[PDB]
Amino acid sequence: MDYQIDLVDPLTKVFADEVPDAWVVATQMVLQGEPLVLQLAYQRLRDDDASFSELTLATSLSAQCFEINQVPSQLPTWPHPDARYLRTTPGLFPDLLTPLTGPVRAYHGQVRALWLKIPTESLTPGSYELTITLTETASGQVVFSQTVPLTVAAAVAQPPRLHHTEWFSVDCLADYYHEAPYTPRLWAIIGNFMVFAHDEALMDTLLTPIFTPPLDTAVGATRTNVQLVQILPGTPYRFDWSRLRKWCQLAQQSGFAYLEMPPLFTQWGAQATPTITDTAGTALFGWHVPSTAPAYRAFLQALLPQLLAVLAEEGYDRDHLFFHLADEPNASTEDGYRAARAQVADLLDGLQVIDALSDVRFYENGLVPHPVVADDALAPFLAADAAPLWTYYCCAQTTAVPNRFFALRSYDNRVLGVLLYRHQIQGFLHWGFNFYNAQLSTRPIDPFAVTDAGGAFPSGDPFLVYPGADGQPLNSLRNEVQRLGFGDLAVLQQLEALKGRPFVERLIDVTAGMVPQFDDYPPDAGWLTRLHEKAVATLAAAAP
Amino acid sequence: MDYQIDLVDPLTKVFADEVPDAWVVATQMVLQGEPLVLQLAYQRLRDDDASFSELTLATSLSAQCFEINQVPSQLPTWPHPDARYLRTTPGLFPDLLTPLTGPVRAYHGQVRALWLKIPTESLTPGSYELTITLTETASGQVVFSQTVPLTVAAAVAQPPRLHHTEWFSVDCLADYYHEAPYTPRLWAIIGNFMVFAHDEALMDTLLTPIFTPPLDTAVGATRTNVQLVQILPGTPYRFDWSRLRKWCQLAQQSGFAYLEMPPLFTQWGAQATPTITDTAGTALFGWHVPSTAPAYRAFLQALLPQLLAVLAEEGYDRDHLFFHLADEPNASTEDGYRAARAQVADLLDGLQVIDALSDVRFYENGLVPHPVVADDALAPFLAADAAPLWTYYCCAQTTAVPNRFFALRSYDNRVLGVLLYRHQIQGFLHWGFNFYNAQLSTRPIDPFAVTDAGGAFPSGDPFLVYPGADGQPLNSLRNEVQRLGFGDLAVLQQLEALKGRPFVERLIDVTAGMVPQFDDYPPDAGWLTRLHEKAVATLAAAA
Amino acid sequence: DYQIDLVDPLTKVFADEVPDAWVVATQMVLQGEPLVLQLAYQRLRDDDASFSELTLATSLSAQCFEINQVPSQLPTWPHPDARYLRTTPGLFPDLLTPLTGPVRAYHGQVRALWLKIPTESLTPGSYELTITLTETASGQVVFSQTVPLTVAAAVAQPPRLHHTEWFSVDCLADYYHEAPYTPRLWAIIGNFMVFAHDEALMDTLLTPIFTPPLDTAVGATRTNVQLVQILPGTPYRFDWSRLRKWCQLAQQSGFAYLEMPPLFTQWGAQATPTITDTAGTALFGWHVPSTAPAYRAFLQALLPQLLAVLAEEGYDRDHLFFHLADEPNASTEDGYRAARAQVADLLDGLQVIDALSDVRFYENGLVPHPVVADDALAPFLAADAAPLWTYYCCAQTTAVPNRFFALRSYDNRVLGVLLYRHQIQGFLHWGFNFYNAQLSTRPIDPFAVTDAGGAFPSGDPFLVYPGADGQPLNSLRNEVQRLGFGDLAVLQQLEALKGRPFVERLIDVTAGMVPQFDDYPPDAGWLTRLHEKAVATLAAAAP
Repeated sequence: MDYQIDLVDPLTKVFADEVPDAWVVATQMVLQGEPLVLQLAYQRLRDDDASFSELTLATSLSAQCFEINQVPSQLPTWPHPDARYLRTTPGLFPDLLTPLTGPVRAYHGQVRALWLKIPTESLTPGSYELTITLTETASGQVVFSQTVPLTVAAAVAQPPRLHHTEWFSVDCLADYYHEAPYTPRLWAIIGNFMVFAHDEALMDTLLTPIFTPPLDTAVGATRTNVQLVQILPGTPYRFDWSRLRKWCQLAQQSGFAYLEMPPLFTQWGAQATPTITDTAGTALFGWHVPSTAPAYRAFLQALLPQLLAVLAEEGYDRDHLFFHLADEPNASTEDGYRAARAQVADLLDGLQVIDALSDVRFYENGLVPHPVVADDALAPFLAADAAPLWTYYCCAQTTAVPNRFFALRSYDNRVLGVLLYRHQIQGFLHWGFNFYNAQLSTRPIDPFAVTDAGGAFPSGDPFLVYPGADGQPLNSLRNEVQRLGFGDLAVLQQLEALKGRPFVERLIDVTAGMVPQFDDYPPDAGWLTRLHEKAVATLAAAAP
Repeated sequence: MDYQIDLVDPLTKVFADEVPDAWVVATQMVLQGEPLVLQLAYQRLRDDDASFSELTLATSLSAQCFEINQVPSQLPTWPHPDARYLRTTPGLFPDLLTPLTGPVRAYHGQVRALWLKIPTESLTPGSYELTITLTETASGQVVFSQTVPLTVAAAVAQPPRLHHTEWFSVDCLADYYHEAPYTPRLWAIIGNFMVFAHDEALMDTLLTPIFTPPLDTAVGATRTNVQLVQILPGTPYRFDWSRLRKWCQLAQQSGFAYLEMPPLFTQWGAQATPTITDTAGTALFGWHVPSTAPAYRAFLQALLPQLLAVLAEEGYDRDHLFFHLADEPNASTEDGYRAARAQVADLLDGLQVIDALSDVRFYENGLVPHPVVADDALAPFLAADAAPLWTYYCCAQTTAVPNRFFALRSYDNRVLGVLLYRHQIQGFLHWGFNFYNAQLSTRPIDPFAVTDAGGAFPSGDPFLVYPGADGQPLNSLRNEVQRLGFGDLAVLQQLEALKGRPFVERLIDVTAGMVPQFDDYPPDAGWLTRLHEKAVATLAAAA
Repeated sequence: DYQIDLVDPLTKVFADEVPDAWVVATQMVLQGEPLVLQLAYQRLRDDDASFSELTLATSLSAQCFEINQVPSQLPTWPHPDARYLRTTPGLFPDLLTPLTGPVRAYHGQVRALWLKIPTESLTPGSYELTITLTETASGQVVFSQTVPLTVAAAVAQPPRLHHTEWFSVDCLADYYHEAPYTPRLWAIIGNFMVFAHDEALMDTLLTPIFTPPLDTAVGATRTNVQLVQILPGTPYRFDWSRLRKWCQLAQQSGFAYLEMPPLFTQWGAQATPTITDTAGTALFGWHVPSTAPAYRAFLQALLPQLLAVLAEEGYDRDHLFFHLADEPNASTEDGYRAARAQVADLLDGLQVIDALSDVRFYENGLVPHPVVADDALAPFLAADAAPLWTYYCCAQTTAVPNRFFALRSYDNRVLGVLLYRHQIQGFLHWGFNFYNAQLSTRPIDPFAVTDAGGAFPSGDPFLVYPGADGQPLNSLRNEVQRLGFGDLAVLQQLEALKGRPFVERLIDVTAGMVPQFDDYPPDAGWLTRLHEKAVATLAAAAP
């Protein structure tokens, strides 16, 4: 009666001021390598003179444990929020994950939660009993004990097949951690952020600042310079490659199979050029030099043969590279995109060139052969059978479709996985791995205090990871939930290897009661848990 | 149509969550020098496709204007909150003030507020007409206009008389801005904070780190070293005053009349000494050297004559200095205070030594002749007619008494001023000007994200000011409200100059309906406004 | 032009203040349970008319009331705690009047409506309730709001609890100018009896067998309301016609229990009730001691005969409550013994109840069935006393539930969950309709004087007001207590489904603590959540 401690659904968001639903315990089954994921909520009902009481966690198998931290939001939603959104007004939302490194503090008058992962690659197949205990460190009384049966199947977890890039901001690390591009300490921090990106965020593709990306910048303004290709004073062009080389050695070592090149013109119109300097610091391109400048055709004609040469030397052939022209064109800016392409189409021969888009006309016009499409605009590109096809979401995908905002359900994030599968999407892109700026980079923000880009974007949009004091990225609930969805993709793919694709499509549709669509998926979240278990049971029932 | 915009009482806290009540415009009267202070709440009612619509602010007279910023709290109260507390669970609280440097953004679905002050120091006496307007930047249409009459008496606002110290942490600036003690950029930042403290927090007294203060430190741990007195290696003690000369020059140029020295012994038990090193970096004193160490007694017999001489050269004589023995002894540590006392008492003859208590018993013993007394513990000291008397408040003053927590009313902050007056308290001390650490300084915290010392202290306790990115302090609502309380104390002091004390005491009591006490003051704030008005009208009429 | 908003049912809307809005959320009710909303309104447009007229419509049948501002000159007793909303003489929202025409929206003042949507006749499902206000000059719509409503298939069961609010016939006599007992007085008594059972949720009625010895100055006489009449002369003959009348209206109005008045005088039990014969000659009263052998002989005659008449009216020994005298302390204890000893043998077999705040006198067996003040329950709960009742009155000013105009509506409704949590079998209040000054020195006008002539906090003495047509008018204090009772009912309905432990567990978890009578959560939202959870669980188990 002194404590209220309970396991909860991993898709619940635990708010400090409401008691959540208990998970009813049932036997679990995981492929060997697949972790078991639980969430545990807790408060101290005893009304004594101390604000909290210390508790000791124990597990009968090795686990990895996080505290879930409440973080502020001043703009949880954009206008006209639909009925999926949990809350709507400025408040606190759960998101940040800090490692558990001592006793847990159970507070009176408010609820808190832990994130628990039980790794399984060391476990010989068979049946287990997982006991979780909390002990009042002051008295040695055991206040919580819960046993969860865990079967580890003979079948090994395969990883998912999908291209995944979450845009990377080197300037945001420079500014936050107070380090000139590119000190040794900055290189160490970038390293840490890259290992997280590959291993924990399940990225195979990485944005590489060949020059400072012409992205999220105010007309006329300037992000901290992060160009990896450096250029000596002088008009016959001579390149210094040392930073690119070091960059690629760290990506390779961090596990990246692909690098993604920044856009060659400016966002939303392709009107100007990226802010490029020489080694003295003298601007050569920028907002004052239009896209159609002859000087910039000449700059690139020189650069592109040599740059591919350097990238191949570092283990990235033309089949392991993605290029961009300009980001997020629509009908208004059709002819800007056209005009800029015309300056450069003949230089990008045989390269894979992609761009993020909503308007199918750009694909039929052939301006954009390889489109990344908004997840509320997919239907016209499915009609036309475009392959390959990628998807993305951002501030603007507010209605009916998947997204990761603080004020939405975790289910709206996780449900991406099955939907990538069901509709044969090959890639997923997102602009905000680590954007710690106000809209249009007018100034830096503190990501622990501001999650809404300075009151411009719904919270949860601009960054997936927080910058730890030690230079190490801190995990988020949004990322751990995105992982569950990627683990859904991967078991469905593994199931398709054993049976039809037809078989898996029938099984998704029957478990949903419908063909799940990106803008129309079931209102209840329980069907995902049931698809995932069925998939896992069919692969186990069939293993040697 | 379209917007919803109203003036609100200065003592209202506007949540992003709720519409507050409108101030009914009355004529204001100010003595000359005294600012008019207003608050303005705002919201866009039109449900378009933009989240917000920019507005422009104009005033008839020069205003300093601030946007009021919502800040997170994970621990709004300690156990068993009384019913004065506004909210009692984790959420956002209005506290941080940022200069308004452009248009204001009126959002749909959420309320926001500005703090406005109209200086009066340059208006010649008379009747003015303060008009406040907001214009929609898109449509050039005016969507808010209110006019507040303002009278400026020929009578001049005199400043409050009272010792006030709010403990300063150099280690917290060093760590937040990532500057080693003591670089040129750290000196400039310290200066910025020192000028806010005097002019904007109304302090006359500054905590001066002769050595790193033995405060809020876990047994056996260490904060960044900020000691102003440097010791050269070797046993006939040679000292380097350079850091301390610089400190005192910035202190004096910022207007501080008094400096406060840190405790000579460790907090609570008084068991050990402060962490002092030499120029090579070698530990001379600390947790591993007891208070009763002959060496430490020797060190202070060398240090105290030489430091007094140097402070006097910086223009702080023995009657402008406060000294500390050990913070916060209680019944069970009483002997440790005695033992430490008896090592150094002979070296402190003719110095003003003070320490902070809740137990009256250390006063009854003569152990602490000059007590700083918790504001929920005053009654036995008032009765034992102790004088001089200072008071303080911290985490541990949760019930029935003045404090500044995010979750208490602004009233509970502002009332402090009349109560100092009424009960003849001579000083006010607070431990948290700018503590940007977790409890016991086990690590630094982000003061914009964490306001409760890592979930140990009710939010609004550990710091008064925030660290701006330019290196300048950012103001708080808590400070602005407490400045109103000092404004109350000032006019009542000025009124007692004209009539006696009995006259003023009598006006307080009749206006309140009762003799107001620290643990028993009227339920509604209105009476503070009426007494402020009464005392101003009377003073103006005498000019 | 207008400013119109749904507000929380627990909000008190003052004329001089805009209250916070209710964010619409899907409402779930059991079938039979009503949806209750409050609606605040004002005109912003500043024309030359003081008000403009509006028409209300609702897509479902609604029962609607205007909330009326009523005066108080004594809002609190001394030393009020911080829960008290206002504490000086003003106007307070309380009286409820049927809405018979259009709403008048005024400039410079806020007003409110109380809205109830019955549900007994909706078949289960999802509904959309639309609420609209339409300016009548201009035929346009100035407010529209849809609130979603699910009516479960699971049926709302009534609360289990004994509840009496003491009834004063003399106050109906005096106010409507009717001598006991005329045809028109009987009809007005019935109107009040019907409200009592059906609208105030009483199962028990105080029956004036003789004029109740309550609220009477020593040596005085309230109007004679005795239903039992006594022919003149010493071999005692009784006339039952007024009793039979009383009992029939009581039974037709739905009362299962009748409550007999105290046998001895208040505060000491020194003397006897003011009893006359039919000539008018006084047989008992202030002039006859309680030890008088005549009073015992009067009751040995009366009691067997009254029990027989009451059983004819359908009220047996298990459906009657008897009183002796209230509040034995160290003073009165000696004469309460004296008096008790004079009659105890006649009362064996009968349920005898009395007010008691000292547990010694329960243990003693001096008072077997105690009605305990809600600020004194701890020692009785410590002794597992059972059955146990509670009351509150002028004297329960601090930390505990009450009804006062100046308290939060929260502090009234919260009683429901606390009665459940602590297994309290019954609730008694003294003031159903006391329209007199203290000690019954004179009648008062209940629309103009709400504090018994400046004696008791306003909201204490009566729950209903007297309508011009001789029908009771409702009050907000009554509507809010009906919420509290609705909470108790769902919690009891849920205990039939799970057990008590499960329901205690949900109470404590939702509250974040074990709620006590003198220590319940700071904020009221936890009640709304608790009520929602209970209802969702009962709906889910229906087949």
